Amino acid sequence: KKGPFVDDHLLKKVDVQNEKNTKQVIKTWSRRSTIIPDFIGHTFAVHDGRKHVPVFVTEAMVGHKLGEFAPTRTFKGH
Amino acid sequence: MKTGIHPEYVDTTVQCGCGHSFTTRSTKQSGTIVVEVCSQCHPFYTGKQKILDSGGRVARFEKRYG
Amino acid sequence: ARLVGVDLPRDKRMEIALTYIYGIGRTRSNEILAATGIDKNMRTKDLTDDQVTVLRDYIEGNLKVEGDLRREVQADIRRKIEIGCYQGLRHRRGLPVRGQRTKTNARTRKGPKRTI
Amino acid sequence: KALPRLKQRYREEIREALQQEFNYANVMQIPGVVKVVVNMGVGDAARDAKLINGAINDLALITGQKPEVRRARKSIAQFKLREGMPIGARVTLRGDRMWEFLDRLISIALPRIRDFRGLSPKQFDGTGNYTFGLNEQSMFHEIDVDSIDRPRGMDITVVTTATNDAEGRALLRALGFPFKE
RNA sequence: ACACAUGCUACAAUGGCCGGUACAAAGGGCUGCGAUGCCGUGAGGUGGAGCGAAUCCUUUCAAAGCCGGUCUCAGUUCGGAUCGGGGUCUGCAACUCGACCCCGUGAAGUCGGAGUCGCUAGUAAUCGCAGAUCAGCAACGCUGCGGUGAAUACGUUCCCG
Repeated sequence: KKGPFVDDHLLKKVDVQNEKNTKQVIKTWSRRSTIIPDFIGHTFAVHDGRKHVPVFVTEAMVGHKLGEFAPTRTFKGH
Repeated sequence: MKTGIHPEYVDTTVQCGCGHSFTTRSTKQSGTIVVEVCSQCHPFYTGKQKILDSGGRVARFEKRYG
Repeated sequence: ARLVGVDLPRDKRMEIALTYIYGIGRTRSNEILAATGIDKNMRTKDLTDDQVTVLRDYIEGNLKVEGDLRREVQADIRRKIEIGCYQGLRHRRGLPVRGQRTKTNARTRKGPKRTI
Repeated sequence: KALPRLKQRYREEIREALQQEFNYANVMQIPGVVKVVVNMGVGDAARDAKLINGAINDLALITGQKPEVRRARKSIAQFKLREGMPIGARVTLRGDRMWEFLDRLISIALPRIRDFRGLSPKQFDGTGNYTFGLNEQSMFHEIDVDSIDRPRGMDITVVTTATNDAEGRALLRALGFPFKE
């Protein structure tokens, strides 16, 4: 419950993105954190290994780690 | 009103826990109602509490407090 | 007796009679009955309406119950099923959410059995 | 008691304020409750013979009237019906029975239902009548809570002389009946 | 969407829950085991006594046991799956995928069809304990240690080798 993670590469990139007020689709490797509410509004191209899925970040995303707004497995059954 | 088929219909005295007392006609044989509810509706308060219930970004900033 | 909204039985002790509400289990009964002052060994036939008053005001004041808990949760489950989480996907498809075994067991989420 | 309590306050206060709100310009033009009818459920007809006497008894001692047993207009086949089976009784209230039923339920029945947030303002017909649903029962302290095995629900209708619908909202708002925007 | 297989927890009173109390064996420990004390409800936090250990630590070690109170046969003070909120610790990192604790939630399940398995005395049955692997753990596993401790075997006709 102490210092949470932060994704320092994504942290450096995110700050640059919001200082310039520029919004850009991001091809992001990171499945591990949506750390601050500074990430709100930025589109994240989440990488499940194989392709990048665009994810809009809103106010409810805070507290859910970044990777599984995009799922890694596919199942139908028939 | 027909005579014998209707149930007996008596005055009553309704009392709540705060003592706010009500006098009515009623069907109770006891002649009284010892109730726990008075004209103190909690919807006004319950609704406010429910409205107050949402909002979690603040809670997160709570855990993290800087 | 009558309370916050749960009809109490005929003959139960108080630390079990409080448990039949959605927000109260055994430990909350052991802490509520310690804070208010009602004996836990009291039956429901022997319960006082003033004890219903003090107990009722305590456990609607400092704790949440039936409507708060339920349309209360059920706002949090639909919260994570609206935003598109993976646990949202598990609640969508009717699968176990904690990432546990799905190959053989987890029959309590799939439910009754159809066999192909 | 010359006037029932709800009527004690209705005969002066709600009428004077409702004239304040609406300038009918004619006395007498000025809505009031006509009847309070209490339809009764069941639908267990054909399936179970005994219960309807459970409902006759149920309507009675919630209010002190012998509910008149109302039966089927026609035998419609899917939901087992038969022409002449009893399907729920109703009781029509007017006068001292109407007002003493109303004040009592108002200061007794409405608060008790668990998680009772309010009642919808929308539930009017075209002409000022309000109907709402009591799903279970045992909102009333008239019914002893161990006498009562299965929950029998009911509709309660207030029928007014309201030529509009906000007429009836205004009456039933000033009259002590709950609502929730 | 499934089907099999080995296990564990159960379906309650020879039981559950609260209080008091008695008895083990073996093991493990260096960037390890970590005490009294203090902060927590509790995982644990702060701290480092003391030990390369018949010495210190794992508390003087247990749990089932015994004494007492309560529960009165009920889908329950049985049962804990599931789900929500709130945490702690390990790790660069607990989303997909960790364990543990707190509050709530409280499902199936009323001894289980055909069939089938283990066991001949400290055995079966039941009760905890330690270890290896290991930062953490999917350990209910595996390997061991001890506690309490039965019934039955007339006998080779029948099944199996």
